[PDB]
Amino acid sequence: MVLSEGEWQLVLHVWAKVEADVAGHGQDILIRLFKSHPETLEKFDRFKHLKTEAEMKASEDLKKLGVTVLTALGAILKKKGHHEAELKPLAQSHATKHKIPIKYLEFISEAIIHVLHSRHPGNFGADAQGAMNKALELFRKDIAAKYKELGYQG
Ligand code: HEM
Repeated sequence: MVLSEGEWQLVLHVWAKVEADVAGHGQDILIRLFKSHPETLEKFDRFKHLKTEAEMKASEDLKKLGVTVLTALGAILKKKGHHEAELKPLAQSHATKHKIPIKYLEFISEAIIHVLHSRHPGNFGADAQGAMNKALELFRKDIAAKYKELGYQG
């Protein structure tokens, strides 16, 4: 697929608001993901013991990972589709070390859209959400193709 410039503008305009507080957005998203799809928590050896949202909110490590995850995603979105290099090491570790199925990337994509929708309603109307969804679908489609070359496709 290919986004237009206008669509990228809508995606990078709401992302600039996320970047004003990357750790808080990273916490919200990861907790929204673990609450909605608890099975995903299991993939995190360091955090699967967390039992409640209060514990999750208090975890320093969880917050640090949230910032790592959003910072990588931001770097990929800022490429505007030219993200082959950035996707290579990401695909290799998620397909070979962590083993994250494509279905779980669809789950965090839903959590990202849920959190932008509640924290940035003014900059995340229907056109901006459709553009963000297209951008994450592009990201998933290119990651799934890399998974396949790497021998995992999950
Ligand atoms: C927006 C999509 C995502 C991005 C951009 C992303 C990015 C990252 C990055 C940059 C790291 C650290 C370096 C490396 O291990 O590659 C990481 C680690 C990891 N990610 Fe992802 N990730 C995403 C989705 C997920 C999903 C959906 C899961 C599980 C449901 C997941 C599981 C993990 C695990 C288990 C680690 C290692 C954590 C630790 O340090 O112990 N990631 N991810």
